[PDB]
This record gives sequence, C-alpha cells and structure tokens, in this order.
Amino acid sequence: EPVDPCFRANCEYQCQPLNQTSYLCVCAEGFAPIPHEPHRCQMF
Repeated sequence: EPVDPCFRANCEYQCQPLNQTSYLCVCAEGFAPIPHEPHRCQMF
C-alpha cells in the first residue's frame, strides 16, 4: 500500500488481526520477528 502497511496497529509488512500474542502487523518473508516483538523484525 502507498500509505502504511495495515495503517492501524503500526505494521511493517503484512497484517494478522491478533497475531498470537500481538495486535495486527506481522513480520514478512525473510525477517525474524524479535521475541519481544512480532510486528517488528531484525532481518534473519
């Protein structure tokens, strides 16, 4: 999208309404979501 990925729960790639223990905003394809944060990543 040309305006924030999901625009709502602050994301950086895809959207997952309640990603297990989060709130929308997943990681991506080649990105390991830090343990203390899934919507964010640090590149594998």
